Amino acid sequence: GTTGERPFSDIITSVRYWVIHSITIPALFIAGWLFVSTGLAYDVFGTPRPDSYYAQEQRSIPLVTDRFEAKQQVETFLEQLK
Amino acid sequence: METITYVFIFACIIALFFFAIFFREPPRIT
Amino acid sequence: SYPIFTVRWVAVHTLAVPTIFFLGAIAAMQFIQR
Amino acid sequence: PLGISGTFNFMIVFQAEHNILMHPFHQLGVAGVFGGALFCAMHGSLVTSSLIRETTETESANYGYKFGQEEETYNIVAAHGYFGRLIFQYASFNNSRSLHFFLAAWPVVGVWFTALGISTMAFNLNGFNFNHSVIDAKGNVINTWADIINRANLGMEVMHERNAHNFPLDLA
Amino acid sequence: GLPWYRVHTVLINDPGRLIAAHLMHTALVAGWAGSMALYELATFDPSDPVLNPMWRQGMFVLPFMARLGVTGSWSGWSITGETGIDPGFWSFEGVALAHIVLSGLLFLAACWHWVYWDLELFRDPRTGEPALDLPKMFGIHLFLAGLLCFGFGAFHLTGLFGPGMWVSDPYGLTGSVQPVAPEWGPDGFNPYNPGGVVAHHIAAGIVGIIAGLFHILVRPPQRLYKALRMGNIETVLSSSIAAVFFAAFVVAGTMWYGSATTPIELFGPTRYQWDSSYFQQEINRRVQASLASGATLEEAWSAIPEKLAFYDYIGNNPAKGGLFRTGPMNKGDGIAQAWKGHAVFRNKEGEELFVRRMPAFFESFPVILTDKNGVVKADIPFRRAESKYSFEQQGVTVSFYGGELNGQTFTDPPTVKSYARKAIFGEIFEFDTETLNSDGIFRTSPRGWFTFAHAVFALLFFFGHIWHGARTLFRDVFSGIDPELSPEQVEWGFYQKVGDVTTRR
Amino acid sequence: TITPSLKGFFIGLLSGAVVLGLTFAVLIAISQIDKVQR
Amino acid sequence: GGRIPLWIVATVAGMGVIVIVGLFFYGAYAGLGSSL
Amino acid sequence: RGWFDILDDWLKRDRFVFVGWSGILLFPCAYLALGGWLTGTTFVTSWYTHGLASSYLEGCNFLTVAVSTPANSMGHSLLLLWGPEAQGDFTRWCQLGGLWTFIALHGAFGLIGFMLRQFEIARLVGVRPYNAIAFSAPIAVFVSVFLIYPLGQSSWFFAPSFGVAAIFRFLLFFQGFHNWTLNPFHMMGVAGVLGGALLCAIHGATVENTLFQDGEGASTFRAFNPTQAEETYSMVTANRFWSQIFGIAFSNKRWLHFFMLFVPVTGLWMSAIGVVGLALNLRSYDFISQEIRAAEDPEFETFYTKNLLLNEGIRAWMAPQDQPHENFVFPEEVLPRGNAL
Amino acid sequence: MEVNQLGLIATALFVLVPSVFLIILYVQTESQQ
Amino acid sequence: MEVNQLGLIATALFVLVPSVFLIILYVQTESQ
Amino acid sequence: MEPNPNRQPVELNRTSLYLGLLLILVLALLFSSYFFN
Amino acid sequence: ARRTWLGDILRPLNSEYGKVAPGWGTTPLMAVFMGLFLVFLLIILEIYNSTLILDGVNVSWKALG
Ligand code: CLA
Ligand code: CLA
Ligand code: CLA
Ligand code: CLA
Ligand code: CLA
Ligand SMILES: C=Cc1c(C)c2cc3nc(c4c5[nH]c(cc6nc(cc1[nH]2)C(C)=C6CC)c(C)c5C(=O)[C@@H]4C(=O)OC)[C@@H](CCC(=O)OC/C=C(\C)CCC[C@H](C)CCC[C@H](C)CCCC(C)C)[C@@H]3C
Ligand SMILES: CC1=C(/C=C/C(C)=C/C=C/C(C)=C/C=C/C=C(C)/C=C/C=C(C)/C=C/C2=C(C)CCCC2(C)C)C(C)(C)CCC1
Ligand SMILES: CC1=C(/C=C/C(C)=C/C=C/C(C)=C/C=C/C=C(C)/C=C/C=C(C)/C=C/C2=C(C)CCCC2(C)C)C(C)(C)CCC1
Ligand SMILES: CCCCCCCCCCCCCCCCCC(=O)O
Ligand code: OEX
Ligand SMILES: [Cl-]
Repeated sequence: GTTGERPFSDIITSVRYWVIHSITIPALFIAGWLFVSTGLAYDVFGTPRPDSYYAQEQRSIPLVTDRFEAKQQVETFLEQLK
Repeated sequence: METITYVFIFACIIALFFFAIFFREPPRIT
Repeated sequence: SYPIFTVRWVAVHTLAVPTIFFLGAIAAMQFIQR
Repeated sequence: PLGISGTFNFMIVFQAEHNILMHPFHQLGVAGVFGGALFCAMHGSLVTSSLIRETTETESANYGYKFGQEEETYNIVAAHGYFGRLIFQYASFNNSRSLHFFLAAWPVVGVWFTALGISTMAFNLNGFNFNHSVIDAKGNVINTWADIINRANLGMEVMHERNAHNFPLDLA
Repeated sequence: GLPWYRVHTVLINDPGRLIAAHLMHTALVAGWAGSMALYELATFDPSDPVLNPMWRQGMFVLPFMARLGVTGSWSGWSITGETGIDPGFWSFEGVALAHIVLSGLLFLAACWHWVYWDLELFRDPRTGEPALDLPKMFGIHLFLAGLLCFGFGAFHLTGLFGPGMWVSDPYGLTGSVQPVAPEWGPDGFNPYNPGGVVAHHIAAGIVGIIAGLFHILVRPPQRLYKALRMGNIETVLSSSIAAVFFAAFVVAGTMWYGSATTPIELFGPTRYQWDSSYFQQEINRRVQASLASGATLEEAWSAIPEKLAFYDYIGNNPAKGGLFRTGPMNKGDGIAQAWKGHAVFRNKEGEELFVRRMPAFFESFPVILTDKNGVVKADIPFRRAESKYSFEQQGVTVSFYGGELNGQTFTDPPTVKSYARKAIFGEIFEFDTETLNSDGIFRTSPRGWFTFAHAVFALLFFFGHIWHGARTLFRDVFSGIDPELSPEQVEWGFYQKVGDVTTRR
Repeated sequence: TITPSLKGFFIGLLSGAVVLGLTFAVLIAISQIDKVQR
Repeated sequence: GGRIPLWIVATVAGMGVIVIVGLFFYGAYAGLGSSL
Repeated sequence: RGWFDILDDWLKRDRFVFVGWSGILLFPCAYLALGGWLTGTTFVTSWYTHGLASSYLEGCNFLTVAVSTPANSMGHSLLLLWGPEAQGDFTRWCQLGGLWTFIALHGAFGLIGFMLRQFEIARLVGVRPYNAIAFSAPIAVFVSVFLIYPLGQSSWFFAPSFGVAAIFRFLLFFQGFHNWTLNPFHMMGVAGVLGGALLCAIHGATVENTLFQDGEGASTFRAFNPTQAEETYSMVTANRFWSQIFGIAFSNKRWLHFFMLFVPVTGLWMSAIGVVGLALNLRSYDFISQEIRAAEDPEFETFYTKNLLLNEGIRAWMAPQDQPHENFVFPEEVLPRGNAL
Repeated sequence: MEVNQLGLIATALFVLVPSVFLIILYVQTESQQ
Repeated sequence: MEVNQLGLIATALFVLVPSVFLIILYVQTESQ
Repeated sequence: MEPNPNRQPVELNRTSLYLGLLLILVLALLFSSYFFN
Repeated sequence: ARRTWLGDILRPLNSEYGKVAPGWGTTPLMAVFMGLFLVFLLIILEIYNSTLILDGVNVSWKALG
């Protein structure tokens, strides 16, 4: 029937459980929130901000067109915004 | 020739249906 | 006498911890303006 | 049309005129049919996996079942004990009645929805339209995979029944 | 009785009749090779290796005989186009004949082994039961394989005692059978280095000899014998199938991408050569070099060997075919006769215009003419009424350099359009469509047909690995699970360790 | 001579070894402590 | 043990989902991705 | 009583989530494939590989987010994090499409892991390994579509991207370019998937409507006991029903359930084969005899010629934005268009 | 229509060879019983 | 050689159909 | 020398005949159009 | 069973059916060669893939001259 772990319905109706997790769950929620609200998520992953898909008078896609220079090409495009 | 072939195959399938139904192995119990 | 830290405990939190964090990040996103 | 290529014509034009793929009732239809095939194979393989040895290796195992016998021919507890361990226990059925009801209900309900999809796209309540939903801080459009779908839809639209439209909107 | 899908299981415990069936299979396969070769010889036109090479004629085993050094017919011709050669006995025809004689000989041994199935060699001396010592057999066969692999590399490929193999230049112009020195350095793993192929067979040949010797003398560990069911011949079928589909994926890949062992004069170009304009770059490189040294436009392009120009043509791209478009490439666009010449388009202002080439993905493609910078300057419009770029409005002309139409210019719009439609395919050739009643639709080459077959067979053989592996590891419950399997062994908690009855709580 | 990608190769190769060895060390440790009773 | 009744845990978790997913549909009409 | 056996002891303990030796491969790889998808769809763009937005962070919804394929210019690069393209830079790795290979490759070894797990548990529990065998069809589909197909093409860029709408674009690409609906290997797959769902529904419905009365409640679910010997529904009455309704019925419970394995598994294998052909552009695109007639005879029209006009529209209207590395520029006058539209 | 002339024999053998194989096996099953 | 195209199928079936008849009759003779 | 002990009868029941003929006929019906092309 | 001249000569080679070396035997050594062969295939695969680039190894048709 069972393998000796504590049943879930016993865990989540327990006071100790909710004493820990009413802290851990909101804290994680706020952590992920801050991950975005600080702009850090943009910078870690390289995702364009709404103002940095194109340069002001550009309408070309900054498409990677080289395999081994591809890192340098992305960096070139990103300068053409600064 | 291709028309004849298509119809021929379809006709064989219809004949098979007839034998599959009325000349099946009868299911016998236990 | 049940254990607290199990393989089960790990499988659960291995998924639940990043999920809540990701849900927080995604909720912030609804307030981004262009 | 009552034909094989005619069917495909109907489904390409339906996509151009209704974006059926972005419609959730057709998505439930796919989940009804994909899941039905999944669970068909699952159920077939779990029962086949737990057949009780009744035969030798020179005979088809199918001769281990005689039509109208009273005893089950497989061991549902061994099949439950395999599948409960492949996933976890409470994700596996050991009530055979619940199980076969699940088998009946999943594809039937999925196919209800996809039939209701076609039936309601009949009155032009179409699939989700995210055409140009993402634009940048200046207002440039930022294409997504939905805009790429839209380019495909356009090429079906402009080409279909190529001699039949005199006015700029295909309203039906 | 046995189901139909199990008839051949009567051989599992019958080593002699198993040898008999393996002999029949080998006969049938040798017999196929000889039959296929004779059919290809009977249909092959050797008169133009430049525009009608074997790979345009749907030849499939001819390139494999040529690859290893068989290049000539008893009829006096060679695939390199040399005439009046004397290949000796190992002509195409004598290779075919040998396989047919081998097939006959294998058929007879198969009959003997079927009848005299009950040979004492196959009985275990202690128990009197049929038994094969598979671990030692492996060592024996591996040692043999290694000797053959070593000898193949050391004598055949080097030319020490053998012909060598097909080698060519990078553009497939000057190929021939040559001895090849081993490449022992790191470039010997370069798939485009033929010397690596030599080094591979010498090195791996020695390793197989050494490994074979180990497997003859050293018995398998008890743990592994039991784990891998090494007393069961179906474990060998399972692992053997795995090695074979592994091998089939590799040869599909190298056929498609190309390597030193799949040269383009025997199998045709690769699609990547079209993708990267490989031949067009070389041609342009050459024309520029001719122009630098004062040659005229006509002279620079006339110096372009027609064989190079024919590579720069999409109809030879193996990724332009279809599944049910059957036969040789010639059946589609025709038997190529002559390069028409390099078409050069110019508009009324005298600017040179460039036909946008068709990419392999597109069954059909519009006609768009660009300038050296990529700006559209002419096309063939679909809707006429608001067209800006028609040939008629832009005064597009076409002028030919080299080839059949060298020095000719055309200005009448419908003729200019006709050549622009051909220019999307690359270089323009005159084709004979009458002889074979060609229907005008692109077919794939033997490079394509081989890759398709072997990729498909590899995938299917993966399932065969899974099936026979399952059967080996689960032999004890093939016919059904234990009718006395009690519910405590599958219910949770009874045993600490799953299925281990010694760990009951 | 050791090019940048042969360098990354070894980087990739050491990391794999680390991840794999670390994994088996932990698994062997835990298995030693929490044995089955026979 | 079983202090917090299970129906109450279910109701509060339930509303917590409706709120988060509500927010996600609200954001389809506001801000990034709203066509506006 | 050495270390290998002690580890074996531990990996195979009966616990809430079974681990096994197969777990070593499966659980890291499954979690990483799944984490890569969730991570990419929440945070990572496709701007530099596709010119597309594709994460929640950029404004996409669940239907339009995707982990998109690498740029065409990557060829079939493994795109390892430490490889020459990303050169260990995580951010650039994300921007060049490294998460696509990450997910695809970890996903492939996870699928192996999962099938080894089905083998491992089947052996410990003592049953025949047919569930593992059946799962070969999902594996065949995955490798042929996500790996073999882009390997025959110019690059990974033309593989499916991991996203709802992205997969819809893949469906439509295959119609317009490959005429895949005309491919009899797809048609056999359609029959196996639709035949599977039929068999699933009709077998469930039948069992539930030939139940034996084994309790007194209007809920018939309670009246089953998993250790009972007796069949819980009448195969005899079910056989008579279908024989009289449809002409033929199953009479052998074992054949019935084998056929339920056989039908959808075979159909998926067949569709995998046709995709292998499409890796080479070996399409079932045309019927030659139809084209010869139509070319000579402008009054001749079938649903077959009508569908190729639709394909030709798809190709020309979608190719510029779907294949941006090709710099297709189609002036308005070259676009195929019927009247008015 | 201008169809592949070998389509006919391909189709005939494709039908005949495997059907004949099954008929042979069926009839000799009946004669055992 | 401009031979009759239906000659192949006529020859093929001429051999196959009566040959198969005899093989059917012979196998079910041996299995009883 | 004794006759071979490993020989076995083979069977195809009538239902398997019907199923296989249907499989072949339907395959022919599906593929025939591609053979004529 | 039938004895034959050739059978008598090959007999010793099919006479140790079932014989095993005890315990784990050479398994640890086998594992070492498996490991080397994997790295070896990795290198070969990544050279073909142009993920591993080596001096003097031009993975192109132009490595025929
Ligand atoms: C005396 C023997 C002999 C010789 C010299 C030839 C010679 C030839 N044959 Mg014939 N053939 C033979 C016997 C022979 N054949 C037999 C017995 C059969 C029946 C099976 C055939 C069936 C056959 C076919 C079907 C075909 C040929 C073809 C050919 C030609 C191409 C050979 C080639 O590409 O090989 C290809 C080489 C390989 C496939 C070898 C790969 C071996 C794998 C990689 C090793 C596998 C693992 C290994 C055991 C592990 C080793 C360990 C390592 C460490 C050492 C060549 C003229 C071709 C041709 O043109 O025919 C007209 C062709 O299509 N042959
Ligand atoms: C690996 C195998 C192989 C390969 C790659 C080739 C390659 C080639 N052959 Mg050769 N050939 C082979 C084996 C092979 N052959 C064999 C075994 C024979 C003896 C039958 C021949 C006899 C032969 C002749 C007589 C000729 C060729 C020709 C050719 C060329 C064109 C082929 C073509 O049109 O394909 C067409 C291929 C297809 C339409 C694919 C068929 C796909 C099948 C029907 C699907 C079946 C599905 C199945 C029923 C579903 C069941 C599954 C499930 C429901 C249970 C090409 C270079 C031709 C040529 O140009 O030669 C000069 C030619 O005239 N071949
Ligand atoms: C070296 C390869 C090899 C070998 C020696 C075997 C041998 C065997 N298989 Mg395995 N098998 C293989 C590859 C192999 N298989 C592959 C690649 C697959 C996946 C498709 C399978 C799938 C498979 C299954 C699913 C089953 C077997 C079974 C068997 C056994 C009985 C087969 C029989 O009597 O068929 C008799 C077959 C016929 C009378 C007709 C088959 C005709 C087919 C449909 C098409 C015709 C093929 C064509 C003429 C020639 C081949 C072309 C090409 C391969 C060269 C036998 C030990 C059976 C078994 O386990 O028994 C216990 C079984 O149930 N095999
Ligand atoms: C069993 C689990 C598993 C498996 C099968 C894989 C498999 C893979 N991963 Mg993943 N990975 C895993 C776990 C796993 N990973 C974990 C746990 C993490 C988190 C840390 C990651 C994080 C991760 C990242 C970040 C990336 C991968 C990548 C890859 C791919 C490249 C692997 C490679 O080249 O290794 C090479 C190494 C080996 C194969 C190890 C062999 C070592 C042998 C046994 C002997 C060597 C001896 C050693 C070197 C001696 C040291 C000498 C020293 C003292 C000098 C491959 C698909 C890459 C990818 O997906 O690219 C797209 C990638 O960028 N993985
Ligand atoms: C009547 C309509 C119909 C039907 C029934 C089908 C049926 C099918 N199509 Mg076809 N299709 C159709 C119309 C249809 N098609 C049309 C009109 C087109 C346009 C031309 C296409 C275009 C099309 C394409 C382009 C492709 C198909 C494919 C397929 C097959 C998909 C197999 C499958 O389940 O893959 C699902 C995927 C798998 C089974 C792979 C493994 C999945 C793993 C196990 C996922 C694990 C999930 C993991 C737990 C993480 C989950 C968490 C996450 C969700 C949050 C199947 C035969 C595919 C095919 O043939 O493949 C060979 C394919 O590539 N179809
Ligand atoms: C879209 C269709 C589809 C999906 C999603 C699906 C899913 C699944 N099928 C499974 C099983 C099966 N499938 C079977 C038959 C079939 N399955 C089919 C079609 C599908 N099957 C069809 C049509 C059949 C009929 C032949 C059988 C017979 C089984 C099983 O036994 C097994 C099961 O237990 O079912 C209950 C499960 C395997 C779990 C696993 O590997 O975990 C581990 C997870 C891993 C290793 C991660 C893989 C990651 C993938 C490959 C790449 C990344 C994917 C992204 C994370 C998400 C992308 C989403 C976007 C594309 C939208 C899983 C729930
Ligand atoms: C006896 C003898 C002899 C004779 C011999 C002979 C004469 C031989 C022959 C042989 C042969 C002549 C053989 C051949 C064979 C063939 C084959 C074996 C084939 C196969 C086929 C197949 C297999 C196919 C299949 C298919 C199809 C049909 C379709 C498509 C797909 C596929 C490919 C799958 C001599 C004189 C020497 C001497 C003494 C003894
Ligand atoms: C990639 C990578 C990595 C990894 C990572 C990971 C592993 C991650 C994870 C992550 C995660 C793991 C995530 C998660 C998330 C989650 C989410 C996001 C969820 C959501 C959900 C939802 C939203 C739902 C809802 C609903 C609905 C809607 C309806 C019905 C009901 C329900 C409630 C279900 C690493 C580090 C190695 C490094 C490299 C890279
Ligand atoms: C078989 C198991 C394989 C496990 C492999 C996991 C790989 C671990 C990730 C290591 C990432 C480090 C790469 C970043 C540093 C590269 C810097 C450089 O290229 O010089
Ligand atoms: O018909 Mn059939 O299709 Ca429904 O829209 Mn209007 O119309 Mn016609 O066009 Mn689009
Ligand atoms: Cl109108």
